[PDB]
Amino acid sequence: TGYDLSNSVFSPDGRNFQVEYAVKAVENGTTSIGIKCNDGVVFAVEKLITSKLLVPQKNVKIQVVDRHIGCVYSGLIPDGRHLVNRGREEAASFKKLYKTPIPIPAFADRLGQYVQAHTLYNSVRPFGVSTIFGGVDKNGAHLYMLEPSGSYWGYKGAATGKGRQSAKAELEKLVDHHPEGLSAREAVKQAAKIIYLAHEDNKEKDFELEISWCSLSETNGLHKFVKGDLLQEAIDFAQKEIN
Amino acid sequence: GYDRALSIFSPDGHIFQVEYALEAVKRGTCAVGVKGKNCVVLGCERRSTLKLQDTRITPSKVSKIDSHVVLSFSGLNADSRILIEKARVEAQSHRLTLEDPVTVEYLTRYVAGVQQRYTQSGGVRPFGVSTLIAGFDPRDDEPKLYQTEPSGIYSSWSAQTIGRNSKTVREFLEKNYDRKEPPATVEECVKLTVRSLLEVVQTGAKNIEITVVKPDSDIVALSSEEINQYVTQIEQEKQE
Amino acid sequence: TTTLAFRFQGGIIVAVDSRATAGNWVASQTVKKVIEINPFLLGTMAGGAADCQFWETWLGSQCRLHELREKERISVAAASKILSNLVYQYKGAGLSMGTMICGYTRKEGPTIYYVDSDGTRLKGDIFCVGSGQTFAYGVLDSNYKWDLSVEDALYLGKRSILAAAHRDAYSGGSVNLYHVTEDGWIYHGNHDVGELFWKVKEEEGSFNNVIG
Amino acid sequence: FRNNYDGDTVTFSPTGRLFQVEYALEAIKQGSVTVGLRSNTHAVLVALKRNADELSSYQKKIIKCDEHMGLSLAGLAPDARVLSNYLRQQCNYSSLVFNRKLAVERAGHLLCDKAQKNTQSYGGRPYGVGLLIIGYDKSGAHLLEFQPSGNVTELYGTAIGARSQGAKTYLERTLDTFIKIDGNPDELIKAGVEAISQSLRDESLTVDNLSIAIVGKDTPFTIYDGEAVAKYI
Amino acid sequence: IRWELISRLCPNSTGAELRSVCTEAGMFAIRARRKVATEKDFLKAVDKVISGYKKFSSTSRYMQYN
Amino acid sequence: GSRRYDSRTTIFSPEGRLYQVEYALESISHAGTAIGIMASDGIVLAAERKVTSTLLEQDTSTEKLYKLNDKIAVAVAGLTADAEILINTARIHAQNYLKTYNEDIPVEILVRRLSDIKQGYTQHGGLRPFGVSFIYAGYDDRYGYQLYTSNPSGNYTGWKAISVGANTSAAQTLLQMDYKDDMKVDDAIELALKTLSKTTDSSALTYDRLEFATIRKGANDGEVYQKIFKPQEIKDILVKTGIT
Amino acid sequence: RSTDEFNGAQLKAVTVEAGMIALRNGQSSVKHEDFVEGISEVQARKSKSVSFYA
Amino acid sequence: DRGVSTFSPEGRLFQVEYSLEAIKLGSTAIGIATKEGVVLGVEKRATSPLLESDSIEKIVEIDRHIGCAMSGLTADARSMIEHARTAAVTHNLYYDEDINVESLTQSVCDLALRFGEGASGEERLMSRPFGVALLIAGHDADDGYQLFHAEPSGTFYRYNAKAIGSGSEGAQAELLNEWHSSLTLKEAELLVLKILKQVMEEKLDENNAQLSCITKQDGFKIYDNEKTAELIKELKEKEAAE
Repeated sequence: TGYDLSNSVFSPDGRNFQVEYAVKAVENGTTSIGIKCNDGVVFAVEKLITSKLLVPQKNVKIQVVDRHIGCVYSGLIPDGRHLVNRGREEAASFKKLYKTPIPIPAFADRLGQYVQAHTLYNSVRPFGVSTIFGGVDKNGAHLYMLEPSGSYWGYKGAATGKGRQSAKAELEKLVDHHPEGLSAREAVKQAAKIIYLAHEDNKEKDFELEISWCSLSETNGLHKFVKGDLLQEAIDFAQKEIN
Repeated sequence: GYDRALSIFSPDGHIFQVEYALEAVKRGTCAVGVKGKNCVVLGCERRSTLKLQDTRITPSKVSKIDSHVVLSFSGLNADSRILIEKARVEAQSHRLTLEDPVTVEYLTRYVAGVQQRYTQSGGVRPFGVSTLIAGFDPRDDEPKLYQTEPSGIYSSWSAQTIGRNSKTVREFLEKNYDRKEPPATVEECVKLTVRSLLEVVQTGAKNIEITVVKPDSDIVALSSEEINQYVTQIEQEKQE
Repeated sequence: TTTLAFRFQGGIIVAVDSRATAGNWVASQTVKKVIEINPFLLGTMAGGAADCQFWETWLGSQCRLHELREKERISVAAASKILSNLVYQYKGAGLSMGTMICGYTRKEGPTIYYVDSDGTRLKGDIFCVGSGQTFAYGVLDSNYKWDLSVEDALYLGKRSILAAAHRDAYSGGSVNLYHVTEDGWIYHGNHDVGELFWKVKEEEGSFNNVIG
Repeated sequence: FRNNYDGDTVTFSPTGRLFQVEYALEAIKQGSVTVGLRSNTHAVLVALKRNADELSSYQKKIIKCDEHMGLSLAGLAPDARVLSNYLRQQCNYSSLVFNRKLAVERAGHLLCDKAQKNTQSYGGRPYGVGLLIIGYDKSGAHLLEFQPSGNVTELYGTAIGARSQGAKTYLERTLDTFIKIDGNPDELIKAGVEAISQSLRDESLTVDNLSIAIVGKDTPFTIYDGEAVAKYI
Repeated sequence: IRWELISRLCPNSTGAELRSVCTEAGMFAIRARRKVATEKDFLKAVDKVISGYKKFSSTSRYMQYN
Repeated sequence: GSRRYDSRTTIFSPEGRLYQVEYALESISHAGTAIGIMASDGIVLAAERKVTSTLLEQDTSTEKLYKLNDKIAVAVAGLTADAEILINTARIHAQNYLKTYNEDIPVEILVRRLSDIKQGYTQHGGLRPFGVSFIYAGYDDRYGYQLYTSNPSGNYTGWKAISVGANTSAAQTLLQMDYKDDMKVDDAIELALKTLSKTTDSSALTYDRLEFATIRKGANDGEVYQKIFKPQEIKDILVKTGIT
Repeated sequence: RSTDEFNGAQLKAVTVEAGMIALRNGQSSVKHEDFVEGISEVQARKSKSVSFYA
Repeated sequence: DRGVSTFSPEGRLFQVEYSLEAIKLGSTAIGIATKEGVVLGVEKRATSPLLESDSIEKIVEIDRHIGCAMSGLTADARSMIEHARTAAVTHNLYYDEDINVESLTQSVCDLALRFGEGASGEERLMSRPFGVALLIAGHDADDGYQLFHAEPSGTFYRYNAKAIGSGSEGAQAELLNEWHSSLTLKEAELLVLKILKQVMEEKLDENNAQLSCITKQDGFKIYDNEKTAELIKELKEKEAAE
């Protein structure tokens, strides 16, 4: 009763309850996946068309940080955007002192340390977002997914949203089919497939698919949006597969 | 750090703490004020009666603010010390910057000012103090009597009473002080102020303190003998 | 830059010039060196122009805010001791102040106060500040009486600025008079300093010395 | 209505919910209706102005933020005063420093980011007002939806207020029509009247209680009122 | 007895309190020793029951929301 | 949220009283008893410790009697820790006045400023009121010998005698009978042991449960002396009034 | 169209509420003008208070 | 305790609802704005025959063409009068020109908004309140005589006439009949007293009433207590012709 009320007070048995509660917010959000490839990394999110009044490709939820790190999130959608600010502030701060873009493992650590503060004190609220962010630098590609607790892990692939289960089982099967790492050029196509399957869950409102990629081979380490003809080939490929 | 709101509005259109403020005043001592036409008289009863308790060095409940302003206070007595302090401060910073002593009007606003401004900040309870302010305007003869609230409101009065059992002495004053005809002299006023206190003091002259302020910085106290004399006079006449 | 003011019977006469130089170059000859602080105080402009104009408008604001606040109009002595204690704060920052604040109230009578940059604040009956501080004293003090007709007192002001204006380089332009009564200052207007010289040279018969 | 969670925005619920936000969302539906619709050369706002009784005057509901941009309030009138200042301030900051028209896209995202701070910190209420920001720049015409929650989305058309759905439904049947309206200033205003009449259910349409605002490719931000909206209607 | 006259003087009053002005003018007729309740016993009676039963708001609190 | 955890020391009750302050007046009456007696010829400041164990080094300790400066001594009732703060804050304030007027602080002043400090804890800032009361004993030229007491509320009154700590009502009635206004210093000493030997909760009044100090104008050339007696001179006057 | 967030029990509470309006006039047929006007008589709404600041 | 922060799931800040009660408790204040002279009259509600009538002030001067009448706790108002006085004079240093009447209302309304939690170094110097209304009345070139109604909400409207205080409901219903667009100064002054007489607790006298106007030539001017006693006397003649 009184451990339920409180923030940042340990339960008798030893767990924080409001970390657990903060997970709920991740499952309300829409699907998003990352796929780590041999070249770099692909990001993709399901953007729900909740009315005929929204405009197409103008209410983009994919947001870069610097010019080599893709970011898309699930949780509470204002609360996402403010962590994409925080990231920018730290990114930029590193470029002043050490004159080089920030390394991707380092980008992870400091971003995490912010989340961690809001479970240290009782006075601000534990952040209600699970994020995917990653990109390529000199060490290579890295994928990360950050949980509201303040924990990240590296991954061959990761996913988040209400349709995480349906993507997690295909993602094993894209570690079996291609055990040496598929090319990122193949993986535009493979990304679409995994959104079109995890849309039966959110089949309530029709969708619009968004991919983006950052890889050393294609885009010269510069994160971009897949657009025009390359976006048309991936759409028609996953649509005719799942029907 | 502490700024937690203590002026929680009452849904009935009030503020709980400002009622309580008025209550704490009622607990404490009594004090009466009356304005003749050339004097003011501040009497207050003193529970400093208690064999083996000095009165030379114990502080009286009527305080001197300035040469020609005097204050009397009912309510919490720990608290009284502050409003004296602030008013003294004021009285000098007025001379410094504008010249000329404080107009009694002005000093009234200013004490009133301080008590309001403790309901604004969260970190602080209201002063549970009401006061009588009296004096005579610089280079004039105009009696003035003012009284303020722990609300912060203020008004001049012909005579007033605050503290415990204020209803008895107000009801006494309605009959016995005409609004068109003040008591003529200084002795006739003082006889009238004693007679008001001797309703709630239940005789004795040792209890009550009577200070008079007149125009031209005349702040004087009546000593035990004088008090007794007046009391006795009121005794013979009343008896007869 | 001659500003003078003398107490007399009916109240105060203010009198000023209007030639305000910047260097050898004569900038402008229209500069009204009175500052109407409200309709019962008049404040002169001598010393540095910026520090003076601006800061007595700001004095004008504490007048419309003492006046509402007690509902009693500001005393002349009290107004001054505001202004003084403000510029004392900035002492040693090159701000340059020479004003007379003149008023007549019914609690103090006609009273001049002279506020100065050091913080010196003097009451007195005659003050005269600026370039024409010594010429102006001289003409004025012979002919000066505590008893005088108001009309004569206006003509005593003309002649005082006149004298400083002739001999001094930076005094010239036009003359201005004001007459403080209790009720307020009334403006007695502007006489050109080049028409005024020739009336008084002939009419009186002084300035023989001057050719023409 | 208490028990459970209804205290600060700090306390976070086992349901997944944050109550205070939802409460704040109820607030907009209290106020008076506003619609916003655009085409590629003109963006219009129509809002209903209201008065306390019939001696009282109407109330200003449409606010000109700048000569190319503006908002209209729905719900709390003290809150709208805080946030209209801050968009004056910021669009001034981009003409001083960078000499650029503050882009509608940018201006939404900045407001989102200010709202977030009020729900993370202890104390401070969530802002509880809704703004429909119209505006015209070099990217054509935009309309934005500010929810109290923080979300911004661009729409062709929307409404929010009292009995809004009556206006929202009309706007979808005709979606096909009003984007193809371009160049006729008159034809755009007059579509937007017939979109706000549906909301007026149990409410008569007055002509002096309606506030109308067009901005376009050649006209600055202009509010019509009084005689000028008695032409159209 | 204009029924508009006593209804004005009264503030916003239920009909269970507007029944009690008759009963308080009926108990004041007995004190004054009158066989008739008049328009004088109703003007006094208003003053007494409006003050009296107005003061003190039962609990003067309630709420219990937040 | 955090408002729940807030005690609200600051708030007034529906009595208008500060319930917190009344509690504090309690915590004094738990602590050992101290008695003030004014004489014309000196001031006898006398207080019986609360502590009592047989291992207490009485010679080494003061705990109830502190000097402020050379003219002014206080006797303490309450928590000793709390007190010690106030007692240093006093000592600095005494000295501050000496640097600025080369004229020792008048007794009225010093008391008034301590009283102001105390009050402030219960105005604002949700602090807990100090649990302390002092007897002030002090001498100047102005008024003569002066006695005062200040309580945790921040309100002080003068006196011709008074008692603080336990059995306050008991002490006050014993003094009401016995004190006459004329006493010497030696008779005043004898009334102090008399009033402490009845009230004592422990059976015997012993030289090592007592603290005694004097302030006498019987020091020649018009000078005042303090002296805190040793535990070995209080023993000599315990046999003098016959307590042993 | 003219209803929204009416559950089926309010809507039975509209068609009966319309045919009362027909019995008040005295009409024997309930027209399309009364079904509109019965919609405002049973909404689970009477508004808590006219707005003072929204 | 309710927060200042918290919402009532209706959508409402509990505290605003409670503030708007405090207006109604305080004493009656009528204002009628015509095209020829705004008249403000209030009931003093002298509480004892000992207390001096004229020390009490509830008609207050903001500057020399903006007069103002207050209803509610007069204390809360002491802070908000002073803020308004400064701001109007600040503008007169800064543009040498009369502050708009509408503009002055806005600055008062802005301080009214303040009552906030007082998070970080941010200055909200109140934590509570401002339970008082104003009848801010004025004259300027831009719009003729105006009259504005401030709330503690931070919400204001223009009004042709508005009553507030204890008898607001009754006064409101007589105003919707009597108000017109053809009123003269002399007719409005007598009409204010007639609507103020009905909801006055005591008999209409000048020892519990104070009248004032703002008229183009005069500016602000509160009336003499002698003038008012005469306008009382003339109301009863016209009424006793009927």
